[PDB]
Amino acid sequence: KTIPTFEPKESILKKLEDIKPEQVKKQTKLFRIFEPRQLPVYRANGEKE
Amino acid sequence: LDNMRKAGLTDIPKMIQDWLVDCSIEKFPLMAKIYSWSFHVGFRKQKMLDAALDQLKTEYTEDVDDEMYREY
Repeated sequence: KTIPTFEPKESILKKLEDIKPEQVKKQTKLFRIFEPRQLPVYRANGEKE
Repeated sequence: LDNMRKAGLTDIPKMIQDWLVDCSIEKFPLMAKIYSWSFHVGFRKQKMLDAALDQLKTEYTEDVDDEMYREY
């Protein structure tokens, strides 16, 4: 038969004896937010160079 | 008292009928006499499936209020 589920709102509590320190953050690539790109160019009349 | 007259009991529902006019403690051991004598009919020995069918077949729904189950 069916039984309805019931998920209570709970968290995971730890004692003070085991709280691990956080990992040391180091980076492996440069922080890039811009990249180059090859676009065509047009002259003053409207034609393509 | 009208379910006890379909079964055929016609003189046990006359003592409860004649006690309700007074509602007195001085005639109440007559009303506990009938409650004590009813257990001497006998045991209801049945098959195990036939006596555990209304117990093990229930209707569980999700239309309860979940706000009342968090406090419970």
